[PDB]
Amino acid sequence: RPANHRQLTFEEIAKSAKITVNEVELLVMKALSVGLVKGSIDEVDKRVHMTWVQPRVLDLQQIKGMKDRLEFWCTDVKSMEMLVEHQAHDILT
Amino acid sequence: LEEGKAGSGLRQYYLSKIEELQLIVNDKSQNLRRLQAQRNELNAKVRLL
Amino acid sequence: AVQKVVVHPLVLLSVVDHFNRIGKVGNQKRVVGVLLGSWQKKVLDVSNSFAVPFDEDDKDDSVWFLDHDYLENMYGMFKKVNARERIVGWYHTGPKLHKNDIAINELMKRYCPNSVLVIIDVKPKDLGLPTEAYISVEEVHDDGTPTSKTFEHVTSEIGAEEAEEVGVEHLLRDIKDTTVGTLSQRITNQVHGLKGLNSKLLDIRSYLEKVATGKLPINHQIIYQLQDVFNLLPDVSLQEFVKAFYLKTNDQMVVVYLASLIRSVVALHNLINNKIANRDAEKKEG
Amino acid sequence: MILDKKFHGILDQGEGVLIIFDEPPVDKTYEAALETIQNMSKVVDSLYNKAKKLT
Amino acid sequence: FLDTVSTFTSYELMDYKTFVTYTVYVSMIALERPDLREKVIKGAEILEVLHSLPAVRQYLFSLYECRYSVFFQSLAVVEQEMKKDWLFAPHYRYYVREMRIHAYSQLLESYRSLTLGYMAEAFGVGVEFIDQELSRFIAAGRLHCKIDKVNEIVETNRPDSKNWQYQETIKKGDLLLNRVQKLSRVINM
Amino acid sequence: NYNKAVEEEDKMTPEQLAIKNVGKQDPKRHLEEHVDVLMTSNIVQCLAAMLDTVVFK
Amino acid sequence: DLYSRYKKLQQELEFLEVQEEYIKDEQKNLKKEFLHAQEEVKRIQSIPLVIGQ
Amino acid sequence: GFKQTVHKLLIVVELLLGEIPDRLQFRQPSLKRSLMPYFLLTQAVRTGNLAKFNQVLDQFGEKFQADGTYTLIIRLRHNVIKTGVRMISLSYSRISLADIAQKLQLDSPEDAEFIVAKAIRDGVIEASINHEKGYVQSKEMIDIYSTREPQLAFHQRISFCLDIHNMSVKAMRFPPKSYNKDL
Amino acid sequence: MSEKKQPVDLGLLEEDDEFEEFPAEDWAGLDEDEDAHVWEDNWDDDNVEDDFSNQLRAELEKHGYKMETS
Repeated sequence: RPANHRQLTFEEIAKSAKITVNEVELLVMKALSVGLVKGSIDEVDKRVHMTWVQPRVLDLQQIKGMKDRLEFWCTDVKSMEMLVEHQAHDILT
Repeated sequence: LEEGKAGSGLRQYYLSKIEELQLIVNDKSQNLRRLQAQRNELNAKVRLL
Repeated sequence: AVQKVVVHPLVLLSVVDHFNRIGKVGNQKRVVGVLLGSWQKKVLDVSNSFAVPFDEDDKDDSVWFLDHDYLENMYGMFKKVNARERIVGWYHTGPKLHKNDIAINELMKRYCPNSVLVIIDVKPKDLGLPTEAYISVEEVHDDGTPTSKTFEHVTSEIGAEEAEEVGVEHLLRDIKDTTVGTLSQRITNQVHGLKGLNSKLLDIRSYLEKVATGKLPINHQIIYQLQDVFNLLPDVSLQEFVKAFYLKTNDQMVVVYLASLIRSVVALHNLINNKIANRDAEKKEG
Repeated sequence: MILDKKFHGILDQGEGVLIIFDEPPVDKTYEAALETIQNMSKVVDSLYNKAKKLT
Repeated sequence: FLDTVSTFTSYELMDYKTFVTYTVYVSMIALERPDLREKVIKGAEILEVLHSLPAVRQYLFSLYECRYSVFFQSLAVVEQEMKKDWLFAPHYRYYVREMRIHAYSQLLESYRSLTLGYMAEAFGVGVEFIDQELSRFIAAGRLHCKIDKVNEIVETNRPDSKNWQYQETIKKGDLLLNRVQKLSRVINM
Repeated sequence: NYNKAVEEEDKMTPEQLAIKNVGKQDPKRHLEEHVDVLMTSNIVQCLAAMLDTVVFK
Repeated sequence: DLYSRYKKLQQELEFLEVQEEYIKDEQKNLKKEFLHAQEEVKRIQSIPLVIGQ
Repeated sequence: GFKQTVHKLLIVVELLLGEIPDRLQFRQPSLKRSLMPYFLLTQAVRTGNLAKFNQVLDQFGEKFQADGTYTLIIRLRHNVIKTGVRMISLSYSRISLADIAQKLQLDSPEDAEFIVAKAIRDGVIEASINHEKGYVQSKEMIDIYSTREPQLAFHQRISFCLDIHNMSVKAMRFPPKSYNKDL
Repeated sequence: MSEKKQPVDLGLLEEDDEFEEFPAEDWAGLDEDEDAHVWEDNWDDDNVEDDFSNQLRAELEKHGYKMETS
């Protein structure tokens, strides 16, 4: 999930790793000890917030989604350029 | 009749109001060209510098 | 080793001379010039350069023609008249990096020290910076491919020290200086979207083309860092930055009070002289 | 000592909650307010010169 | 009254003890804690003249000490002495209210939330009177933000620094806006 | 600080302007410098839309 | 002459109206030249210099 | 001499909202004598005593009630309780059945919450209607927009103030043109 | 127009003809204690003054009796 409330909870980690709730702190502590993730969570109730990570293998749905979000960013920057520059060039030049 | 004095009369009065709009454009050209003479005289003054 | 380089416009105007002394023959190939500079300091500073007759073959790309006697004679006389600058590298005017450039650069890697490579465009239609410093160093690859010459992009800047700024400014008489204020800022704020639009739009099309229609590994490993950094800004909800909008908007309010108050101070002399001058000139005119 | 303003803090009786905060940008509202107060005399004096020359 | 060092017994207008007795009201009420600590508490003049009457020392150390249990018991002498004076009687209504709101702002300054028990025991008065007191001092007094009684506890917020410190100039911005509208009225006429 | 540092003299200007009104003796204009100060102050306004574009897309 | 003053005057309407964008060009360009020459005479003043009395 | 009508009607329509600003910054012996009969009632609005001030109005009321059709004063006679309950909105949250109901000269459970609800349906105040044990509570949050959506709060303030000050900039650009027009 | 002020000034002349110097002197009994005083503060002092004119004017002498009873 790149966007749309990336914030998560320990229920998915404990459910996918069939581990108890007492060992998830040592699990994320080892995850931060390896150095592949820099995630620091300011939570009060148990939550899992993550940061920069590298796939390093492959992702085709992220290639197609990369084209979708990339084309969306490009057409939004183009839309703002035509919008601001449209009347801005006519009134200021 | 009563057109050249009334119809063309109010048309001529509207032409006088058009002369008032050309008096606003006229004196705007006058003061804008006098300020243009001020900036031209100052930039020409530093050109003399 | 080298973090940044400095390229003076004199060598690029010498490329204008490369396009001037052609003679209308119909070749206009990638004429290679002998780049000169100061390799002593960590930063690279190009002062001037010269050229050498360079001709390739139509079909075979591996054909390249250089000269050692002309290089040692032009460099010997140039060192005799100015010994503060020595050989550093070369540069070609071709827009595309050919395979033969490893053999062309290899000669100045053997005889001369590590040469920097600069790719420019034959037509000044590219809005981006025409100069790209490509260092000729061999790098170890993680995939296991054999070690080969790699051209890493080194940042470059176009600056003049003492006189070329004056000569360019006198020859142009059209360009403007920094001139902080309305025009120099709003022009950048208008055309900047096209300055990024032509680059990104010009790159991601051939990029997306080489995604599906690509082979001969293009270093797909760096694409993971590409999309990674692109996904390092996952559409922040702006919840925490609201107070920052209150700070920047409060500074906006400060500019509002400064503009209204200061302009209200400027209205003094105008809204006084308009009366005291008109009524006195009118009452004293006749 | 909070009434003496020796440090940042505030007491409480019902809940006993302690809160510590500060306001660094003090030099903005002072200079702005002084510019407003000083410009009031400018506009008022302008209305005195124009009110004198007109009526 | 800062030049009280050079003052002396002047039988022409007012005695020295009457001058101190008259300036102790404007100094005791018209000044805050830093102004008193800087002017009078640091000065030795009130330290010399406090030995004449022991009441003034009680009205200074009790007010500066924030002890309302004795200040309200002894405030009746300030009430009766405040009136029946030549020049000081017609202003007796302003000193009372101004001193009460000044003390309420003094105690309420360093206190964010306040229960009715510690307040009633501190002031030594019933809650039925402070109810209408603060009720009248929210709109009439205009000292702090709105007060709530959902838990029967005096709880204020006072966001008067961060945003209101910048919003103190909007009044001069609106009055200056009407003044430059008058400047627009001067145009052509 | 420069704006107020000139306004402290602009408080004294309406006295001379309220006394003589004839001739100019001070070579300082007190106007174009403040115009330039406003031009330097408009960078916040011109770049606020830039931050709006960077935050938007 | 009476009715000809309208259409004859329209030529003066166009001749005076055409000066608007012209004085716009002059007032927008001559101040750019004013800051050009202003910065040109400003950059003449250099820091390295001799101090007299 | 003429502003006593726009000022008189001004304060007459201002006391309807519960907050009546009197004559503070203007010193002239015309609005004083004009306001002398109206001063007792315009001061009696805030305290809001129904039975006494109802007789006080018609007691000495000659000119302000002889002005015609007694429309806004016959609306004020029942607006006293609305400005008073608006002062209650400026007062504490909890509403008692004896203390504040007896204080407001209205001692009954139905019309208390009924008329207070008639003050809630206006929209000028903020309250939280909750019924747990029979008492009517209210949150009465009158906290200003400080650190509560400020950009949307004073956004229109910045736009409008820059529009008025900017047309004032036009009002300091055009008169110089009307100055240099003749020379 | 400035010509409509005449009947309003006539109404002011009628108000002045109702009582001849009666409100000037009777109100001057308080104005002699209000003269030269800032009238901005007289709105609050007159607000609480007229508010307490009916009952509990001083009330400070009664707190000493209200301490033990409340």
